[PDB]
Amino acid sequence: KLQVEAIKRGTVIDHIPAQIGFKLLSLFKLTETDQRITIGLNLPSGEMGRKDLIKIENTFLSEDQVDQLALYAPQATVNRIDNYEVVGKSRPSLPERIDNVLVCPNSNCISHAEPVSSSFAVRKRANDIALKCKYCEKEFSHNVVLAN
Amino acid sequence: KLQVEAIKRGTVIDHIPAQIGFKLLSLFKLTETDQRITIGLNLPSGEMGRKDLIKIENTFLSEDQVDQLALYAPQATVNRIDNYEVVGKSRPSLPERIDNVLVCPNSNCISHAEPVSSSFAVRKRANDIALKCKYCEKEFSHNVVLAN
Amino acid sequence: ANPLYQKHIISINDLSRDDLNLVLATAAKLKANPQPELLKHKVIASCFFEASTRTRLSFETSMHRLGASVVGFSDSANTSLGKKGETLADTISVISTYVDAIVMRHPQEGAARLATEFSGNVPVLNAGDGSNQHPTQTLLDLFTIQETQGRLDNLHVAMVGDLKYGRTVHSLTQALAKFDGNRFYFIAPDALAMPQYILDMLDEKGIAWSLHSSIEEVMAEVDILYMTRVQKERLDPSEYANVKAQFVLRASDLHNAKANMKVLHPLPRVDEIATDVDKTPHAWYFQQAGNGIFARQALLALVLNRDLVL
Amino acid sequence: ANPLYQKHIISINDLSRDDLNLVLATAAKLKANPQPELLKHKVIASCFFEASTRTRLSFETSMHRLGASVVGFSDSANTSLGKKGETLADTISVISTYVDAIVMRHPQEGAARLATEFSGNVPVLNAGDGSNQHPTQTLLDLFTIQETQGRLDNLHVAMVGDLKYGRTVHSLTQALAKFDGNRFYFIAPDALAMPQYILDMLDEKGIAWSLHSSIEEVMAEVDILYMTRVQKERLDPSEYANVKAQFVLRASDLHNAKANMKVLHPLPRVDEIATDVDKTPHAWYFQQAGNGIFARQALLALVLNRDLVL
Amino acid sequence: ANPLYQKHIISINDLSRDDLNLVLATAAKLKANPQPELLKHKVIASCFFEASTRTRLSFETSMHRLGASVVGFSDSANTSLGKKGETLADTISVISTYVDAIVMRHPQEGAARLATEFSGNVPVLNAGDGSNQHPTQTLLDLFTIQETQGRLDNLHVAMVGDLKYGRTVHSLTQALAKFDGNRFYFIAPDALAMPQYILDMLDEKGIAWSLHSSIEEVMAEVDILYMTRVQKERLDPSEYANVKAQFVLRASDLHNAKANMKVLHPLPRVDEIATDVDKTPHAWYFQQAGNGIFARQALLALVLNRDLVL
Amino acid sequence: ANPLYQKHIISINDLSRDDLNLVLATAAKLKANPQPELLKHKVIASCFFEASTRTRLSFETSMHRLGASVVGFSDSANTSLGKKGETLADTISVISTYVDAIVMRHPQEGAARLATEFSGNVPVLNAGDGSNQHPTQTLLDLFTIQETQGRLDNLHVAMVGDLKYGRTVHSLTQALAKFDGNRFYFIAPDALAMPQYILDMLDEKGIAWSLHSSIEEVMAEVDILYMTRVQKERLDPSEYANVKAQFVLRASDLHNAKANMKVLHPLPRVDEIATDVDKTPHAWYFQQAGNGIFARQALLALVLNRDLVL
Ligand SMILES: O=c1ccn([C@@H]2O[C@H](COP(=O)(O)OP(=O)(O)OP(=O)(O)O)[C@@H](O)[C@H]2O)c(=O)[nH]1
Ligand SMILES: O=c1ccn([C@@H]2O[C@H](COP(=O)(O)OP(=O)(O)OP(=O)(O)O)[C@@H](O)[C@H]2O)c(=O)[nH]1
Ligand SMILES: Nc1ccn([C@H]2C[C@H](O)[C@@H](COP(=O)(O)OP(=O)(O)OP(=O)(O)O)O2)c(=O)n1
Ligand SMILES: Nc1ccn([C@H]2C[C@H](O)[C@@H](COP(=O)(O)OP(=O)(O)OP(=O)(O)O)O2)c(=O)n1
Ligand SMILES: [Mg+2]
Ligand SMILES: [Mg+2]
Ligand SMILES: [Zn+2]
Ligand SMILES: [Zn+2]
Repeated sequence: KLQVEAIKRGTVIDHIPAQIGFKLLSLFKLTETDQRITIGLNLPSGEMGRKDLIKIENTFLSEDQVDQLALYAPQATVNRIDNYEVVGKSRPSLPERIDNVLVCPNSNCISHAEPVSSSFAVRKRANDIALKCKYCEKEFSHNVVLAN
Repeated sequence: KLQVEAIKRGTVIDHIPAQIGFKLLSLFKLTETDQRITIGLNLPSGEMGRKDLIKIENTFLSEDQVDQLALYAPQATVNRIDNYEVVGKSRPSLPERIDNVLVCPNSNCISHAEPVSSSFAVRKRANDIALKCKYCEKEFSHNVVLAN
Repeated sequence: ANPLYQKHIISINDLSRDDLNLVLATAAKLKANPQPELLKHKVIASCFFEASTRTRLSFETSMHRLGASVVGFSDSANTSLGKKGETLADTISVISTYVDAIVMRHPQEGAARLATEFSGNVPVLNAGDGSNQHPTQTLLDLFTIQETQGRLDNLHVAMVGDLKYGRTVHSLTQALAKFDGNRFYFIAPDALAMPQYILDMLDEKGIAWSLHSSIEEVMAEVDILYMTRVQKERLDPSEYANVKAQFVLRASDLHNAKANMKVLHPLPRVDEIATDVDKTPHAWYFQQAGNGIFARQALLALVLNRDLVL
Repeated sequence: ANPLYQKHIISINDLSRDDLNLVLATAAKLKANPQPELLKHKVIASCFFEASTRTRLSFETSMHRLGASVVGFSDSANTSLGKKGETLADTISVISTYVDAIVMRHPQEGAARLATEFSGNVPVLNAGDGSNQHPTQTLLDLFTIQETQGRLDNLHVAMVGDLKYGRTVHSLTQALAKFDGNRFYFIAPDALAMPQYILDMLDEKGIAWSLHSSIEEVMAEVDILYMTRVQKERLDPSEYANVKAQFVLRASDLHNAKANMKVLHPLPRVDEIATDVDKTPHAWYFQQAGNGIFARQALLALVLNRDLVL
Repeated sequence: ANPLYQKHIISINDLSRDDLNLVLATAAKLKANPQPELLKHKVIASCFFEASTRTRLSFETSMHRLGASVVGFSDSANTSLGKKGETLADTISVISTYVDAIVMRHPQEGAARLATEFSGNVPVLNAGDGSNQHPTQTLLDLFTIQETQGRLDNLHVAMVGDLKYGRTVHSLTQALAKFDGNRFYFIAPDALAMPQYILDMLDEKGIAWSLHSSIEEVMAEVDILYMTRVQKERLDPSEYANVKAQFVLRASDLHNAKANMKVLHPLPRVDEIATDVDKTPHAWYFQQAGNGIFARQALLALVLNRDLVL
Repeated sequence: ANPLYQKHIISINDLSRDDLNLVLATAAKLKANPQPELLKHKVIASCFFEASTRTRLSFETSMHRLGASVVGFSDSANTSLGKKGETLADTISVISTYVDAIVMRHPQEGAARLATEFSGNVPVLNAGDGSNQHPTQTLLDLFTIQETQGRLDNLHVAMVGDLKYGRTVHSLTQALAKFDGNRFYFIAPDALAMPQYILDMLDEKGIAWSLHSSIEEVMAEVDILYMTRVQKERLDPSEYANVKAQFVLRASDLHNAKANMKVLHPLPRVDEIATDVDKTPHAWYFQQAGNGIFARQALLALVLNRDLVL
């Protein structure tokens, strides 16, 4: 029945929203490996209607790595597979910091011209997420940071 | 077999070199669609040892679209699928022109930060491909253009 | 003679609704039927004390389309040194012995008005005086609105961007307020809101206006979307980053737009309007710029030629 | 060693109340008993990528009062080989092989923090990074407040002028909010109001603040009147002419001031404080500037010396 | 209509031998019989984003000789600041609503080509785009050669100087290679040799060329001596001193020159041609410059006037 | 006294192998055991007629590490009274009455040598004279080579980049040629080849050198990989885009590098060395820069002090 068949061992990231799967692959450099990767984009979903799905064999993610998905796929389910068994499920939790992947919206921030990784402090607000740049110390809505 | 199951209708790009599949996805914006997409990366191959594989349902490529693959996946097989059957096979050949995806290496070229699509005439020269910018009229080895 | 013959053109607030209509009607005529020799043997001064390439080329092109000769300069090089202790008064007293009309742009408010007091019988046309007036920009804007909407009354007009410091939106608002039934929507960050004195003027005339945080709130009912530039130099870059989303327009924002709706911008539009808007039938900022030629011709013709143009 | 030994001094946000008290105690001690050879044989880089004569002279004087040697530059838009092309990262990687500490001022926010990532074991002291931090100005301000008021808690502090764009008032407010029972009066044109994120910070700590239209509302209660400069270059000249009235201080405004009350101003003052204030016992902006020497001395001493022999 | 009516003139490589002949034939006609009203009521933009006084005066003079009006500017003042974030695309989209043709010079390669994609039905003529093309220089060069030699085929053409970086010699070589039987001599320091891609093009077409260390080697067989400027700024001054003798011409060098031989130089010639050459019958660089007028008139006429000139 | 006592330091061509060894031995000693009061009461002029921040800071730091005082200037196109008009001769005649030594950098070749003719008994140290000499850069390079390799003879040295215009590679090659058994690899675009006069010098001493198209040809054999910057401003942008490939270094290029191998670069590096090289044990360009302090200290100490108490 499954278009992208079951795997023996590794990680399956399920319940990724449409138009986010490819983004995850890019941002987190998931395809820079020799391990077998199988991907479904715009698959049907009961919970979600439609979804993306990423499988990476013989590869596992730390809780912190799973948490780095929070901003892009808050309802993702990260499945740890072994011997064709789901041996663990987890959901991303909003982490305390987000490194490398975001770009500071302050055009005068030193981060832009320079050999450093972006870094943001994360705090949840009532209707959005506030992201504070390590370098310029300005705090922006996640909606501003993610818009680029 | 088939980790990534057969589709009923659409296009299957087979025999993509390893570490080129994701690049094709990025460059040609292939995932910017609501059609179901399935992908295998680092799959075993009889012909190639390993390969990448991209399936895009209800989507077909012109001969000219197939040719844009030539620089990245010269031995690619582009399969047309209808009612679960392979109806056509094509391999890309060198196009006479490559638009949008390349970046002129001439830093003084007007193409940078102007609202135009990049464009290069393609000229074969025994070994390498020579690429001539539509704008600055400078010609570079394809290795130089692909480097950035 | 026509009502504007030998008149100075300094401020939108000195121009009546009848004057504005007369300029627009003359502009339509010259657009339909060129008169390339109307101002033959006139010499006009193009005096750009402050540089403004787009505005200057537009104006000089207008002079040539009517067959006039042009002399002039562009400074903003002698910005406050080299630029003499010689008064503007003296400069105008001299130049007004040379030419038949003076078109001038200047960094200080009131410069064109001062010029008229030393120009004798030589008319001066204000091409912009600091943050005060820019009446020919307003005239090309009105002409563009009139052409695309069929009228200057009973319109739904949205203005977006730097409403606080935009001399061009202040003037367009004053001009449209000379007509009846117009409805305004002001979309701006709090730090850049339409000034109270403009609001007071509308309230005094019983003209409806409302404030809105985004374009999407009113997209479905606007006939004119007049966008302005937010110059970064006044704002903190982080502040600019935080508010820019609400004064930026892209093609997808236009989904529910009326079929007649036109997007205007006095230019440059670099940040505010995405290039994907350019191909929509709503993009009208370049046509707007083109109409500068006809508005400026009309003005030159009316001021320098006694009889109405046919 | 002391808690500040070999630490970077980048942001007031990184300094605890104890840190601040330690710098201030050390500044008082050096002011009473100078140690002109404490930093003998140390070489300190004075790196003003952005020119700031007053701040640079103050800092370099502090270096010499402790006996240290100084090398450095102050940069217009140009100095030499590497810059324009080479990264700040590489510039710091090099200079940090030369010197025992780097004092740096830079036009981009975050520049000092980035420097810490390339300076190895060389401490970086932020003399100003764009509109972000200026922690040593804040330390000299706090030292002056503590010296004149005898405390940093339970104060009535008025802040007047451009509260929106003043990085020094933001930082001073954050620092004072590390202490207890302080109450704030903000007196600013609506266009230059203290930012909401500062107000939110104060609200979360239950620190009282209120807005006022003029300093006379609160003069009788004020312990510290902290004036800032209006960044008039951001403002329209007419607007700047309209605001300045409620934010200009004269000697007559001080008639019901408490005996202990001091007027502070990070300088330059040009319009904000009339020269007639200078003679009153309340004028303390020059003494404040002189205190920069002791606050900056204390910082260099603490960062570069393990133990405070007094 | 004539083959070049309403065509853009961007690159020598887009112009056929027939096009080149047509321009030259038109140039000869206008030289023999002026048509001072041919472009009456046309307005042409002279857009010198990069300043070039000699080229601009030449072009504007050509516009006036056909009776056209001119508007324009010359920058190289706003070199990379002040010069806006406004795209060249937008500038051209605007200017193309004003004028009937755009003549432009720009420091970036491809600028004129980009212009054509935003100019609508307004033709653009390339007055030079960085190190890429300068087709009207090549057209005046070819006209001058044709006039003095009676033909553009079977010539012995020497090119001397900076063959590596001279856009003008690259283009003249490409143009002459569209004709038959031409023989090239390239005299240049090794560091400044004619690029391989030009050599490959000649080999592909079976065209003979040879390299020579000095002018004297071939003086007796050349019909055209085309000298170019060696700009010092690329070379070390000591290096410049060491090679300059081989690309410098003086009257005594001409002893064995053919009677028909002409010396050409796109100018300025300050170092390369000694003033004692000026009075020889071989000096033809000023006449060459004069022919710029007729070549540029011919182009403007062909592009803007439907019918061939008689 | 020591052989360098009161000697001018102008050219690597004036320094024998023994001289070089003495500076290097002295630098090692001061690095191990600093003498912060050796030059107490000396005043040294830091005269940067040509600005060079990195070199100036390095030199002035060296002066302070020996306890000397410093006066000086760094000159854009302008400083003050005399210059522009007065001769370098007169400028030196004056300054040499003030100070105990002059360190000078200047845009014209020979400027330091001329200074020695007017400085009386005041030693001149050349910090760079146009495209001629930069002997203290060469001394710090040699010191770094000797410190990392344990010797200056029997080395395999690759030089990569702009070998034609790099005064520092020319000087380093001359200096290394004073030692025995060294072998050179030159990796450069044909347009930027090591000059013939350098190759002739090596040939006359029977010193082996060979050209290579890429560093991979010789990586396994290399002891020192000395990278230089490409003077891209001399090159056409397209040409510069075409060359850089074979002359850009990344971490992956170092896979078969010997354990002892160091990458050196006089800096700034911008394009030549990828930041990923920085973490490898081979990256030594920052340590190299730090060594400038000891080489420059050794020079000042030897020139200004008769006897090396260690
Ligand atoms: O491992 C998988 C999972 C799912 N799919 C494909 O995705 C679609 C859904 O298959 P699911 O198995 O995920 O259904 P579901 O009810 O569990 O969905 P959720 O609410 O949890 O989101 C089906 O079309 C299936 O073929 C795979 O191809 N492979
Ligand atoms: O549609 C496909 C094709 C192939 N694969 C997977 O790829 C691997 C190879 O399966 P193949 O079917 O491609 O074998 P092949 O001999 O035809 O390979 P080529 O030489 O043509 O390159 C197998 O592991 C298979 O499961 C899919 O998952 N889906
Ligand atoms: N050997 C396996 C087992 C599971 N999976 C995938 C299929 C699902 O996409 C995901 C989770 O498996 P479940 O059996 O738990 O599917 P559920 O729908 O029941 O779990 P959920 O509620 O999280 O959707 O892992 C897999 O690729 N290979
Ligand atoms: N309904 C189908 C049928 C085929 N395919 C895929 C499988 C192969 O990866 C590719 C080509 O199908 P073939 O059956 O032709 O496989 P071959 O190995 O025979 O062809 P080739 O020699 O080109 O590899 O298309 C598919 O996705 N869905
Ligand atoms: Mg499920
Ligand atoms: Mg197969
Ligand atoms: Zn930031
Ligand atoms: Zn290009």
